[PDB]
Amino acid sequence: MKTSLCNYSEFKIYPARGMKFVRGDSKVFHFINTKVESLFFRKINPRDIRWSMVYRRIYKNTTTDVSAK
Amino acid sequence: APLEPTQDGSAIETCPKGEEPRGDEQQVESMTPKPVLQEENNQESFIAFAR
Amino acid sequence: MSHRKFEAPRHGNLGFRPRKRAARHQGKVKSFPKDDRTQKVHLTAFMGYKAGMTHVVRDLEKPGSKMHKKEIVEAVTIIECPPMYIVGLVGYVETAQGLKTYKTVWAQHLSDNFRRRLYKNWYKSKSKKAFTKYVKQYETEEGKKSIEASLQAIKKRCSVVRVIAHTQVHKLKLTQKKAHVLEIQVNGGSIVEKVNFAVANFEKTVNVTGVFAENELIDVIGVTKGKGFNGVIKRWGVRKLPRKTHKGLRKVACIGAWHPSRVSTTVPRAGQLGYHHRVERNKKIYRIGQAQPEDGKQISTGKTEFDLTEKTINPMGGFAHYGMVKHEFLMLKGCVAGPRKRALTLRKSITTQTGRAALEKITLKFIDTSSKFGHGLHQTAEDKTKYFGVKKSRSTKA
Amino acid sequence: MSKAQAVGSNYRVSLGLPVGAVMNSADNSGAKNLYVIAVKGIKGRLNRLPSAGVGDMVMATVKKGKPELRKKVCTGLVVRQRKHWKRKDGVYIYFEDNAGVMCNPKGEVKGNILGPVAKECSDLWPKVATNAGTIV
Amino acid sequence: GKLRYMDSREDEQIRGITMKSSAISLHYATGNEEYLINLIDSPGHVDFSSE
RNA sequence: CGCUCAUAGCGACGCUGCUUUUUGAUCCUUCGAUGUCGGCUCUUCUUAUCAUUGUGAAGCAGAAUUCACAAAGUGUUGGAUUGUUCACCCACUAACAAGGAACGUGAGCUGGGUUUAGACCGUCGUGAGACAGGUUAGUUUUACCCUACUGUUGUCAAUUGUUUGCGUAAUAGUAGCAUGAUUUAGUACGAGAGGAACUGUCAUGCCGGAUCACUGGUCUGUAGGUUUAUUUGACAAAAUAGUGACCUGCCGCUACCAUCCGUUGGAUAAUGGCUGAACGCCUCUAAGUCAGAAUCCAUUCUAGAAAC
RNA sequence: CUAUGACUCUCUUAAGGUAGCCAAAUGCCUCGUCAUCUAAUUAGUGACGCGCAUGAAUGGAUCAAUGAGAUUCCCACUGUC
RNA sequence: GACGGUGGCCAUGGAAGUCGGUAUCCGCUAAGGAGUGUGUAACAACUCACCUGCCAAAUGGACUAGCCCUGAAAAUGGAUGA
Repeated sequence: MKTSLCNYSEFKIYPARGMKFVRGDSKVFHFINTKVESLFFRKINPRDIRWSMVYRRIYKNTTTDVSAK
Repeated sequence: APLEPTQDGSAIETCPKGEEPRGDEQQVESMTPKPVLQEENNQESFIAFAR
Repeated sequence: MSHRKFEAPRHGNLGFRPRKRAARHQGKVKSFPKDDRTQKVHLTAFMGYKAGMTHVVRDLEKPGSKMHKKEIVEAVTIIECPPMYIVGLVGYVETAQGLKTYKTVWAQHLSDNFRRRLYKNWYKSKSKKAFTKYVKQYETEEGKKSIEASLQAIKKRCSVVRVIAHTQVHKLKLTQKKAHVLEIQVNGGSIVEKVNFAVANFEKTVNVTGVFAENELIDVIGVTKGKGFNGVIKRWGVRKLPRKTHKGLRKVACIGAWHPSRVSTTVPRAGQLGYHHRVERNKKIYRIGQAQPEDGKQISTGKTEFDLTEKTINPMGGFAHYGMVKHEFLMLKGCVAGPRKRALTLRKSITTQTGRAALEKITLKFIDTSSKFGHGLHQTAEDKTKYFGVKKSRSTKA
Repeated sequence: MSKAQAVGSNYRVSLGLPVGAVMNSADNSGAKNLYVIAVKGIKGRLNRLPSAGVGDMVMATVKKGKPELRKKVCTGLVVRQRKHWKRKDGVYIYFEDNAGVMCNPKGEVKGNILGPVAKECSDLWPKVATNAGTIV
Repeated sequence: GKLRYMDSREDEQIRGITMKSSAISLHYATGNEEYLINLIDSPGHVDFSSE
């Protein structure tokens, strides 16, 4: 195996575990989580959960930097 | 021609135009050589064997 | 009526038909091979301990296949394999009825196994002074005379002998309040030779390196998981209450016919789910490890590529209920009887076999570290996460 | 029929659905649908569908397509199972939606295979491999 | 080689018909002359006939 | 009949049988009520063996059949139509063989039929009404008892030390079965067309035992978020909505909806011989004995005896 | 008789099934025949109809609207399987 | 050892004892059917019928009926009562 981006996430594949997807267009889509897959199928950057750290930053209490917008 | 036979391989990366990869497998038997000059346009049968 | 199909196998093997709660919470032994090889260093049987499973990629060696060498993930079972101390010998005698334990011959070496075969003597279910030495522990200096006397006897008496072995686990985190004794029938060489070997062993405490190889087919014995009072729909491979309109929860429907006019022994029926022994045969094993403590702690796989950057193999954290590795290990090819506070009495196969992919020596690549929500891939993912931030993720949960 | 697998059978069975599942024809011939009758090699047991191949040959029919191709059974070839699987590898191929093609009883696909084709299928049936530029 | 219809077999050698109607363009520009050989494969028929 | 040729394979006219899986004959048991038929479910059983294995025949060159034996160890399917067995097509397959077991199985099922009350049609009947004539709607009750069985406590009080280790293994049960591709080999075989095997190799079907490294499944982890309505003056943080809904989702349990694992010795059967008489020869047999099945029994595996 | 039986002749019990309609909830034979619908249909539907034993207020024929009505077929949110 | 007239006559290039058919007779001998089969394109060759050598005293058929076997398969395990 080898490390690879999941094509809808900064979180890369641990060369071991996760899923794959082809689609009608014929494309590589490796995945790890089902949440990621769901997100892909929606087409949105993560916005119903704290797990991805995109959300903790923009909420504050972790990443105390940009704060207000 | 339809793009992406391999997935994360060196087929789409090279994209051969009859260079190094396709030079092989042309000595034991030529793969897809167009042996009898096939029908490009539609059939109009005037074939005969004879002497 | 014909049947009318064909198949109806007895859903389930009849071969385990009593399906009780198996007594011995270590893989009880009742079976070993036989030999007279000059190599008598083999003992037959170890006993390790399951503390979870992980997975591994290894390029496989089986030409004739669709690809002769190719990466493939295989699951893999890892077991803490502590030291087998051998507190005594037990001889035997050949006879009509079977064999017999005339009486044991224990040397000295350790006495921790003792305060496990204990705290149960006299009124109020239990006490903490010994009332009995009445089937138990001898002396030390005035013990070896007995051995000398009786060694000669067992030297002569050709019936086979096994070693009174036991693992150490209070040296693991588990703190087992049960006594963890085990026989290991010594094989190969002369009877006399065997007894001498046994005697020698009392002076020492063996480990699994001497018993098995990195590439060696075991027959694991354990106790499966005891899943509770449970139903026939779930205890056997029976198809359920045909409809929603039907009137049962927990049924077969027919249970034996007017036929011989009492119910048959063999008919699918609910009871309790297999907490039996069983003997999973020919687990090839991929590696014996070196023991963690006092260096070897940061060394479970060696070089980068083909063993990869250094690590411990273990699954991280203390676990909300479970165990974490601290000793040498065995990488058995996938699965074993029971869960993770459970004794895998090991023994080499009875009919050791050549075949093909029974012996094929084998090499590895990437190896997992478990739980995805909370952690990632051991040391590398530790680093990256940390870099990303220490407020977000680092990957250590006590 | 046919039969030619493989070497191996490219390992375990997986399906998108057994008997009574539509998958697209993915074929230049004017079959527009493929509906399963049953699958070849399924010996089967008491109450169990004859279940879809991973890349294996099936008794099928043109339910909605050309009327000439409509009715009359047809040996086919499954190409992509919506419902997923692990391979001897540690990957989980999974697809948009089920698909196959109508074929000859020596396995051969008629025109050219549309879209993506799992490599196992290709391995199984050399004609399939020949007649496509997507084998993923 | 072995293009434009010509199926070689050991069965035939052993003893086997496997008849076929084919032709390969086999001219030779050897030396200073032409040689109209041409691989005639007449299938014929196993019994006596007009065929 | 079968070119030839009674018995390879059939076998007229005729005779002897078995069988209780057809239905009748019967009315011995039950009318102070055995719950009628079918289908689902499930065990076990019989062989009259469909496949399988080992064999013997052929009108057996090969493949393909056909016939015989041993043999019930293991397998014997998915549908369409019908109340339905029976039936009747499609479809795979190694084969889709026959049956039994109160016409196995209604305190296991639905009730599709049949068997009541309501009705409809037809026919019959002056009519009340009849119809193995159709049609349509028409409560499937009770186990808390005895046993048998599943699993579990308890006892083992003469399983002998006020008691407890580690063992033994009698007895019982027992499991793996089968296919495909490939090699063999386009070789043998065969005029040709076609077209094999012993062995090896890699996989699958079903089955059996585990497991959860992976993935999928689920959620009272009410673990986090999103949102509705409401309430707590607002913000906030909470509640009610009997888990408010929704998206994620851990541990856990689990899916040929994932993974790993299921051996080898003797004893025989048919059958093929060997020496070899009865019967100077001759004969697989009488004495004697060689090979030899999915068989038998052990090995391995589950339980562990008022057994040690 | 080329014939479905228009038409004639006769017999009883007076008349002798007209228009319609149908293997219909009415048809035993019967899974009727032909046709379609299906991969496959004793199911349905169109047609045929010397109709066991249809049929004109015993009411015949059709049909919009309606129906916890009976049957089928297709799409129909796939734990019935 | 198992000969001759002789390839008897037919059919038939040929089928000579023997695809197949018919008549089926005699010579010489202890002994040999115009021939039981195998075989040969067909002849032959072998084998039989038929005769003698040796071994050295019993042998051959055909039925009859006593026990045993074959026939002789069905369904929970299994009954000369054990």
